[PDB]
Amino acid sequence: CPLMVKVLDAVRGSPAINVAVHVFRKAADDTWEPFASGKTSESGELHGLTTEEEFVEGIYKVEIDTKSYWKALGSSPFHEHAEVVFTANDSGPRRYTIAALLSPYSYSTTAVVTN
Amino acid sequence: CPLMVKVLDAVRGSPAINVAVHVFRKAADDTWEPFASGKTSESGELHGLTTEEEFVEGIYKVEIDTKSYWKALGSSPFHEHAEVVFTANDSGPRRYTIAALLSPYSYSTTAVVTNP
Amino acid sequence: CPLMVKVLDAVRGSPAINVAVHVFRKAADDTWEPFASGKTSESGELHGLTTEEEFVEGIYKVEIDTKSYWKALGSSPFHEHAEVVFTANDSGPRRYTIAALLSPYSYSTTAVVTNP
Amino acid sequence: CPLMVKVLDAVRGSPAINVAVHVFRKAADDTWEPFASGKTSESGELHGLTTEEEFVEGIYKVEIDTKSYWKALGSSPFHEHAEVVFTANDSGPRRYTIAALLSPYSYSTTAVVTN
Ligand SMILES: O=C(O)C1(c2ccc(-c3ccc(Cl)c(Cl)c3)c(F)c2)CC1
Ligand SMILES: O=C(O)C1(c2ccc(-c3ccc(Cl)c(Cl)c3)c(F)c2)CC1
Repeated sequence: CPLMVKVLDAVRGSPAINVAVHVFRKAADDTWEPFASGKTSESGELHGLTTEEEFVEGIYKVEIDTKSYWKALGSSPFHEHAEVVFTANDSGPRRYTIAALLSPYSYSTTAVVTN
Repeated sequence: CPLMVKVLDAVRGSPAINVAVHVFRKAADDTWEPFASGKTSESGELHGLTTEEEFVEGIYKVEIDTKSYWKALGSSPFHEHAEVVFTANDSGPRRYTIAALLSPYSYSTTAVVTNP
Repeated sequence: CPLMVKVLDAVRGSPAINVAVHVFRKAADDTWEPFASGKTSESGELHGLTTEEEFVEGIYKVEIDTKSYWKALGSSPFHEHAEVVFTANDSGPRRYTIAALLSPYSYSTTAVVTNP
Repeated sequence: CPLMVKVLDAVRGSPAINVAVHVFRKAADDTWEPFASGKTSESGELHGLTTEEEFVEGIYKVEIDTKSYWKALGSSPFHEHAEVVFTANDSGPRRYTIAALLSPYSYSTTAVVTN
């Protein structure tokens, strides 16, 4: 599993459950091409987005649908979504985790790149 | 000044100086139109992006050019940039500050919104 | 002003106002001695904690009273407080800003250090 | 496992490995009483600190030895350590994860409290 996403909620102190996540890859013409998608689990995690075969080097965008998340909780949020854009490079380690911590007016994100 | 950006550097314990910032506004046709740009000062602050008159209601994208910042420091970072996308001024004019904290493999951003 | 604190609120998208801050200094006997205290203003900023003369070399603890802040807003938070502990002025006088971002179950803090 | 700690490194984009962590419980006289300790694993995680039996309600402090961590990497850090102080309450969910993201002049921490 080369690409995982984990999302936490800083207001409730819990995983962010049932958040839609869409991943895109940058195409040669500079447009965003759909690549993978899913909803986070009870543990705030999304696995099995892709295989090693399909996950080639390039620029990827992970879009997290935070607006729908907050509204479903009755909270008015600031952002239209949260977007994480990065380069996958074969020289570095091969397993990528994109982790995000959400609040209504703020978010933080880090990368954990292993083995 | 209705739209400001302030950026700090978590590795140096200092303001993030000379960070390029580009702002876009979603157009009636649904693509990103260039709206304003600038770079942070020695205090890590960017003022004078726009005016009250020109900063009308819309969906704005503030793109903080984190990769160019780290690369100019000779460091290889993870992200291409940090984007903050939000609806602005839909309840009348407000003043917005986007505050950010940068590390090579992480960033945090928050918004400070003032005014009736 | 050689020691300042600035605090933002991630839930309201605003400065964190009326946050109590207590600073302690480790004493020759190795316990925490009270050093200074204050509360943040409407801009989320706390100035005037100490003076250049009194802010000598040592190990300082800046305790940001996050629980009292959230409880005064009628919210039940997780942490008792946020502590930032650091050696100061060991290479001569510097100016320090401790910047923090608060949510009910999370906080972030960073330091900005200026001067030769 | 009622109490877990997970530590990440924002400079390298990796787990924070082999970081000493000491947990204390507040005693009736307001002093900090040693409770549990360990070093984070290859995945930045520390498990098996305590049992449900010993983990009673009260105030706890999780001290992370970040200074030693950064110095072992050749980096001069700002903090003497990172401390996370919180109340364990039986009314809320029963599994606590304390997560921390480290940089030399900064750290962030959140709580993930589940089932
Ligand atoms: O398996 C992981 O990576 C976990 C994790 C631990 C810490 C965080 C976290 C902690 C702090 C910040 Cl600022 C950010 Cl962006 C992320 C996170 F999002 C996830 C423990 C769940
Ligand atoms: O002018 C402000 O608002 C200041 C400020 C204070 C705190 C931060 C800060 C502190 C922590 C985080 Cl996680 C974030 Cl995203 C921002 C910040 F970026 C800037 C004091 C400089």
